[PDB]
Amino acid sequence: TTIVGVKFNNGVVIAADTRSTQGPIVADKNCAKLHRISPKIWCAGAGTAADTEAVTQLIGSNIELHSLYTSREPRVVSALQMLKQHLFKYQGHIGAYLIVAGVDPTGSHLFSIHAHGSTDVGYYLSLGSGSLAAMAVLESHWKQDLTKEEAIKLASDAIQAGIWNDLGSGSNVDVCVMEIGKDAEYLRNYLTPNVREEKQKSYKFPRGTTAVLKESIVNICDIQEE
Amino acid sequence: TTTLAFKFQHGVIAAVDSRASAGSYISALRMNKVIEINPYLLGTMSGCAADCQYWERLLAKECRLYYLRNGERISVSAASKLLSNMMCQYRGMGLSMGSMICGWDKKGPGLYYVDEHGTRLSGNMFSTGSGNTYAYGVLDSNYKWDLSVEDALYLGKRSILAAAHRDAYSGGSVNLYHVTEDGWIYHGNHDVGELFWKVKEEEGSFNNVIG
Amino acid sequence: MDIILGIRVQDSVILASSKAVTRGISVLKDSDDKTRQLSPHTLMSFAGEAGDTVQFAEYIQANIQLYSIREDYELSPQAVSSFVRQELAKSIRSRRPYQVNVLIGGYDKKKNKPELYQIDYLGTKVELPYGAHGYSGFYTFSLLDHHYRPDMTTEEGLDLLKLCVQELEKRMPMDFKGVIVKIVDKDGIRQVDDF
Amino acid sequence: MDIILGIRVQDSVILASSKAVTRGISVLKDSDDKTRQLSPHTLMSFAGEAGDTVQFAEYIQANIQLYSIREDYELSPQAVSSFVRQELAKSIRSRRPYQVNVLIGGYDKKKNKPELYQIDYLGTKVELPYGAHGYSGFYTFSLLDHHYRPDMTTEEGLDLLKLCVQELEKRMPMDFKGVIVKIVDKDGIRQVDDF
Amino acid sequence: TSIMAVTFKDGVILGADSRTTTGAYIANRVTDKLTRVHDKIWCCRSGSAADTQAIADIVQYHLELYTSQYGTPSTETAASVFKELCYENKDNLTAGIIVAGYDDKNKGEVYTIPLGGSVHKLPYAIAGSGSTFIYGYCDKNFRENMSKEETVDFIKHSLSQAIKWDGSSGGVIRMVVLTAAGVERLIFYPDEYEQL
Amino acid sequence: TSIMAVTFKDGVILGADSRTTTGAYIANRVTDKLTRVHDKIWCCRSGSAADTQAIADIVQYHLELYTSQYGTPSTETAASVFKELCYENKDNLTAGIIVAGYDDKNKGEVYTIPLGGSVHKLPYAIAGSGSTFIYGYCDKNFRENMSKEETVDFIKHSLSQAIKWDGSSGGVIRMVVLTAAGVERLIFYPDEYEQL
Amino acid sequence: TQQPIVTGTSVISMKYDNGVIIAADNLGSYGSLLRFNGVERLIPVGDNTVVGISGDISDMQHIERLLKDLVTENAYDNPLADAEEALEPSYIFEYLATVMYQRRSKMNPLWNAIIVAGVQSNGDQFLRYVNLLGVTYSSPTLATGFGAHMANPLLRKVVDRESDIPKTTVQVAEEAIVNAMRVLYYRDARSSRNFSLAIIDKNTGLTFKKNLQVENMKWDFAKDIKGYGTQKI
Amino acid sequence: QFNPYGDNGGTILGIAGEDFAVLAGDTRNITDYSINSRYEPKVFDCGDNIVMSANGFAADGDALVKRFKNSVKWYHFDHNDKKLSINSAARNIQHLLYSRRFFPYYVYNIIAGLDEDGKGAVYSFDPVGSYQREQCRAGGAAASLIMPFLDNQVNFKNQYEPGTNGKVKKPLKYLSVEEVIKLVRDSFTSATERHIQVGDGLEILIVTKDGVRKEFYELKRD
Amino acid sequence: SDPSSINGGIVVAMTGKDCVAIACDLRLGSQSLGVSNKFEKIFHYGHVFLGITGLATDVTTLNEMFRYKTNLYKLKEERAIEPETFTQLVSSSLYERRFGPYFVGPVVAGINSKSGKPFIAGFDLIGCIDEAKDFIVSGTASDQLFGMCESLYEPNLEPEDLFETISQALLNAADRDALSGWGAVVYIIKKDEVVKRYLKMRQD
Ligand SMILES: *[C@@](C)(CO)[C@](*)(O)[C@H](Cc1ccccc1)NC(=O)[C@H](Cc1c[nH]c2ccccc12)NC(=O)[C@@H](C)NC(=O)CN1CCOCC1
Ligand SMILES: [Mg+2]
Ligand SMILES: [Mg+2]
Ligand SMILES: [Mg+2]
Ligand SMILES: [Mg+2]
Repeated sequence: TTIVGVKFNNGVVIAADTRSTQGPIVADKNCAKLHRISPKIWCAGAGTAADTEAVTQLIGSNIELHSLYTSREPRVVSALQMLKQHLFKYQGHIGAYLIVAGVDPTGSHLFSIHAHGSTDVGYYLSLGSGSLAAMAVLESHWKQDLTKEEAIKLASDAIQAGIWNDLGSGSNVDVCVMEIGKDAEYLRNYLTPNVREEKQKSYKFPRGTTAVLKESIVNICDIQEE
Repeated sequence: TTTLAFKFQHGVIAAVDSRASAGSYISALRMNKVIEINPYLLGTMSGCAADCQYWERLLAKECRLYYLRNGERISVSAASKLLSNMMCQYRGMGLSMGSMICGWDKKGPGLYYVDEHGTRLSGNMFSTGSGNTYAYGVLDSNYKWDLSVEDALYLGKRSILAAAHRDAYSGGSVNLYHVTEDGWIYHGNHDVGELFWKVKEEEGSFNNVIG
Repeated sequence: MDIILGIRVQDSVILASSKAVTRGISVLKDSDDKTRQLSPHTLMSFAGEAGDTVQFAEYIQANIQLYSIREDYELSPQAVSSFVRQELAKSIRSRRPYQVNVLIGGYDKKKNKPELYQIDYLGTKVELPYGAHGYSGFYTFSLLDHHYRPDMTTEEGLDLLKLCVQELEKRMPMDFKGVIVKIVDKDGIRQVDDF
Repeated sequence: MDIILGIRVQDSVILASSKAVTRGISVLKDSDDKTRQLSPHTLMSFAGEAGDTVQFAEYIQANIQLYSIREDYELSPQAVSSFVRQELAKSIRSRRPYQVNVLIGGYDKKKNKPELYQIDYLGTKVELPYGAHGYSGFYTFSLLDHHYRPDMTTEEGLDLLKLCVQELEKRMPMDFKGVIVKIVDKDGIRQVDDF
Repeated sequence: TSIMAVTFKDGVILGADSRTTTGAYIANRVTDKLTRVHDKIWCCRSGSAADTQAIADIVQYHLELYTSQYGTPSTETAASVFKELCYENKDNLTAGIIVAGYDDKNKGEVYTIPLGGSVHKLPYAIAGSGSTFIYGYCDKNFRENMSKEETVDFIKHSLSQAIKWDGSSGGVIRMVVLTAAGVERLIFYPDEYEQL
Repeated sequence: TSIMAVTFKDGVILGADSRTTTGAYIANRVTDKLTRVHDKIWCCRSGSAADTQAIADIVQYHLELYTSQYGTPSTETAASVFKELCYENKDNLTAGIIVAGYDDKNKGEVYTIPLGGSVHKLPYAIAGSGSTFIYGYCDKNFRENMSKEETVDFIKHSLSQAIKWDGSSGGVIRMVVLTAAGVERLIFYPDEYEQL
Repeated sequence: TQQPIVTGTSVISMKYDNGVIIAADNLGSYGSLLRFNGVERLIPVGDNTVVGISGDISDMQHIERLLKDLVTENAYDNPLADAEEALEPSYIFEYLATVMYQRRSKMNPLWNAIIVAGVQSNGDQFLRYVNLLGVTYSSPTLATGFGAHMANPLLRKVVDRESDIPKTTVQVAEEAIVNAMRVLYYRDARSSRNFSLAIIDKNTGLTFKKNLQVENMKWDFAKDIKGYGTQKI
Repeated sequence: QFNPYGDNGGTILGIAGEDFAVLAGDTRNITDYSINSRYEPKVFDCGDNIVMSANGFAADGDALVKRFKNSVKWYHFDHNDKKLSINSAARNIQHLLYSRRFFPYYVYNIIAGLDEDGKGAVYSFDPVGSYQREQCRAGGAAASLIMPFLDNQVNFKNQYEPGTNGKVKKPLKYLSVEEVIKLVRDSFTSATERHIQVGDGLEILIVTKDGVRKEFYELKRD
Repeated sequence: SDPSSINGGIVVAMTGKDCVAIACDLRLGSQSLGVSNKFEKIFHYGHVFLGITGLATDVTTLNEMFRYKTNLYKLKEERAIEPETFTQLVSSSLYERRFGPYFVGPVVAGINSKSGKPFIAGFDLIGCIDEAKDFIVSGTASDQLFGMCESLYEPNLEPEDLFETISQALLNAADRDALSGWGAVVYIIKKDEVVKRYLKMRQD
């Protein structure tokens, strides 16, 4: 995984690659690492894929119920606190490393959170196996008072660094922009720099090529009338 | 692997499978697990492919030198012992090699089992490898000294098939050999996929399997 | 314990089980019956760690017998085998699992068919024409693959079983002191006293 | 390998040795002769780790045969046993020791007495009326303690040996495939072909 | 990590570096290791970030609840709550905490709580991996009843050396001044403190 | 152990504590860790006493033989012989040695040879378990071209703190002054240095 | 078999149109202790090669001496030692690579990662890596340790492939190297502000720059960062 | 503890034609999750119309190739500039590998060329020296991905002739060089997609009676 | 020892044009020993198909468990469960055993009865969903299947063409795995007809 988070003038942006691995094998070439906790609070996850989803959905569920109870829009600090206390309780056995970002009535926020329950504040952050490749880009090009368009560029450039230079990262770039006073825009496959070239040959077989022993109709319908 | 070899009235049969493994991955479908040391000597292979090839090809070097010095073909007893003595020098060093030395000499047909420990056993029938237990079942119930060459070739062929079926690390193909006093005779490469279905129909066996 | 075999023929199921019991370096008994009747037409043989085998078998027996009395009805071999599998699958994730492998031979009176189920200690169930646990299959399955037909008589099943035991007695290092053979058919369960 | 027994009677030494050889889970051979003639009136049986046994035995055989040719004279059983012990005591502190236990049965033509020596892989030598290696003694020594006399005939020695093998066959878990018996007396070495 | 707390005439000052490492990688170079548990009771954290954050959050909860019932808690009381957590959960924690606060009655006080869960009240305290390199400097240069400007210079020079020698320490020097006047945050960048 | 060597205007001074421990037991409280390998080339030893003694004895042999053939060896040459032993036998040694000597041409020179067998020429050097506590103090207080009396005070104060904080260090402070004038041995007892 | 004691961190390098650049900081670490602050880890061999070394410093000093002795030995009975038969970067590299692989094969390695940077007789750029395992590879950009993870990504934005080398000037390449060294100072816990840089050009020869410092650093944004989540003051 | 071995990734592929042979390999060199080089040649022309590639641990692979190239040189010196046949080279390599039976060259080795009858030949080795002549062989990181594809598309395994329904197999018609290169490129394109260590570039060496020819193709760089 | 490779087995699923396909081998073993050639690893709950690889006791256990849960779903909802919903149920059920997991590699396949859209999904043993457009693989020959599927697959295949592609992907992957084979089954699924074919393969 490569994931990043970048703050800007009137909000915050997060981004991620789309590769998932089973050791050296690529299980999914277009994975979705940008998760929704609430409408305007999104998180990106690295580490154990099931843990990042499960913990994200759990806190997102409890945040929705909290928002309903309090008649207020959810805050990023609430998601942060609920996440770290949950992760801390399991002493790092839930391998979820997340970048949490969002906008709320308090303003725009950006946090990182580790599997053991430690949280961190920043203007720019990166997590995952390609975090060093991405952070090199962020440290080179980040500045104070970024615009929305500059921040999306910086974010996707940071993810690309991971894609090209880290073997654990690849395929496409996902982005989510959370600006104050606006709906959050989720840009699935914002970049597509790794399309497979046409194959030299078609491997469509002649019908009847495969040897068969028995055929039978499978009854999927329910028990019938009459 | 599965290998077998047995003495009988008209010489000795030697049959082997052809599979090679790298854990669960089948690295080779068609490997030669027999070595033609000379026109009257064969060598089966089981264990580390590298060890089996190196040491039995080195055995062939030493058997050829015997012929040049003494002007006479080496015995099966002496050949098997040279090999077992090689194993005893690298005793404990981690070699993995189980082999049968099949041949015909002055005493008639000869068959010796040799392994990495330096063991050397004379006998009428042997079977080595991960699938040897399956092969022994067929051999023990059907073996006779009074076998015809045609029936004997089939027995060794059928015994490997039995093992190839049940043993996960045995299969691919069957290689047959028949050793006579005029020398050994290769009796072909038999794909197990095709052989299984053929045997099932003709013999009526493997009723449990659907085909 | 060591060797348990099973074979399903035309009209019956035949279970063969070793007689030996060993403590340390000494064979304590050479006439042990590694089986329990679960119901009049269902027999279960077993093999595994010392103590666990009998405790598990008797626990299953008590549950099936309780069911029989409650409903005044015999459970099908399939139903019994599923109950046993669940108990083992439940057991494998326990604090201390029961280390027992079983063969369940039964005659289904409804379908008029013999049935053989092989279940290992993990709860891995398979219906088979012939089966075995441990190393027993390594020696015997090649013979069974060759000689087995589904239309075999009980007498032919016993002869094929003798050939399997003879092969085991030739190629196994361990002396298992012969086998007790039992037949399960429409008339119930009986023991072959000469084998 | 597994079981090797020895008994010294009035006018001979009798050595019994198992016939089984096992690789992995399979018994490769059931007619193996675990013995070597060192000289016309001296026999050595052996048991231990695979390969080492035969290599050691044949190495000893070659040395004694070399001595016989050089001096045109047969070494006494006592002298041979001492040579063997030294080779094993030398071996135990080597880089890779030879893991072999032996029984040396011989007839001393000078003293006109049979002699049995038991030597383990450490080089522990003892002269005995009857001996064994490994677990064999655990089962058999109680019978030998009870039934053994020093004035026994060769036929009585064989009958007491049959009783020892029968006890082993009853109480040992391992099937050793019977024994090859050999007798050492004034006339030399001979094998009992029916046992 | 390099952390310290020093008492002086008008109150107390906490100081810390800003580096957080995951091995040799600097995960965060602008960390805030000075954390507030009450208006004028702060702590410096060392050890496991997860553990020290979890603790400080719990302590902040206890002192918020204390204040609601019994009024403003003492610095000694805050140190006791830290201790009670660190001591009773010593088998599952790796936390080295310095507690510092200002009362009007007791003025500036400093408590250190090392790994075991013991408590030690001191004039000044140092902790973290980088503290080892400045035991000699701090002992020689510390005086009681220093001025604010003297104390800031003392902390600045001390942490400057800790950062210089310790790889686990670095970044900026953060400070928090606790007096009757209020709470003042300070920051000193590399170009300032490196040339000392 | 706490050892150091410092160059100054007129030459070089070596300094060391006198404590030798076997765990927490003080096997020797009046050890001489300043050892002579040549007339005006001395070394400070840290690590395994057996190893550092064996090495220094061999070096003394090499330099005695060097002198017989090629005349007075340089301090750099002595450090090279130490290095060659420490580097080539690094798998079987635990020796941290500071080499210090005086020439008329090169004046006072200091070479440190840590665990690996690397060599580092320095203005001053510190080593031993107690050195960790005075990295900050020594860096702040060291100046080049100090006077003899200033340098003695610098070493005295430095080792005083190392002894104060390190349990493995203690006893008396021994010093050796290497100048054109000759070789002067100094000694300072606890009652003197503890009150600094 | 050993363990490294006093260590040197990343060495970074890249090719440009007329030559190569190589750089490395001047630190000798003793675990987490930043023990030695004046260590040169770039070692010139003649006027056409620079060897940059990371890892164990005692082993570095050993290699430094092998190279010094290599120059001495090449001059023996060689009238063209300062001309046609002078040492080439490819000669020096293969020597080291032979030594490194032999040492690992005796299970007594030189615990280093080495980059040999230089310019050949025919003006061709030379840049190749070798480590304690005897593993060798070449690329337009090369870096050791942390530099591999952080510097290469930045340097590959300038020279992503072979065809980008003629398009890259020395001013652009030096700028990229210097920026990379700054990034490593931000993010490598075993790095230092002070570093050395060497340029080997086919026209202007060897330029060796010492006592360089990382400058134009961004820290001001730290003042706004407060707490680890919920803290406002 | 010091670990003398490492894994530099990569994948190689050898296919034997009727009168030609190809040996292909990706140009990516890696350690763990980092890329060392996007173009580091792995397949070499060793002389005498033989091509070779040692995949696995690069240091051991470079040493073996270097030794074999040297073995060819000394074969000419010692035997009157005689051409080293592919079968003789294979046997020579077995002995080079078994030299280190107790400290192996951690590489999967393949060589390709022409036999003495002019037909295409590929030989495959394991790290300790077992070798064998084959028609088709993939070695390295993505060997398990590619080999099944080659069993299907080169030896027509599990393929039968329509209408017969499993009774008659697909006949084993030979493949042209142009057809083989398509299978090679598709193999590496597919392997690059699902294996993280494979990519960057593909270098193919084709061997005919005319000599050794090279072809290079780009691959995905992620 | 490794629970995911004791019994062996493989499952693969593919999408086509208005159709899906799912296939499995029939082997069940105890490491090297082959025990059964009739151990089907594909189950269906209404029109949703589930293939499970890994430890056979957990395969059997999970089938019985999802049969249980889908039968109750249907009684309460008064309709059959859909693939997208079932996928989430599998994920939920697996993650509730996060620290004592079922050693399995499930694969969902089916067509939404309302939208008509083909659907496949795969999971790890702990519940992470892999919703792919093209294909999903699972088992001891997963590496082999990835290579075959990635090279043979092309989008928008017709049912009778998709059959050949998935069959050859499975067959040739299984022939390079010692722990897979001994027969094979392929399900071809359309919106209102499902065909099941047993393949002829080598029995070694
Ligand atoms: C069964 C298949 C049991 O695995 C046989 O014994 C077989 C024997 C054999 C195979 C080929 C030639 C001669 C004899 N054994 C193997 O194939 C053997 C099994 C194996 C694997 N690691 C082992 C370690 C110790 C003992 C046995 C081991 N496999 C191999 O030797 C592997 C490593 N060799 C190859 O795969 C070699 N070939 C790969 C394809 O390219 C040509 C070389
Ligand atoms: Mg098989
Ligand atoms: Mg004894
Ligand atoms: Mg002290
Ligand atoms: Mg990449």
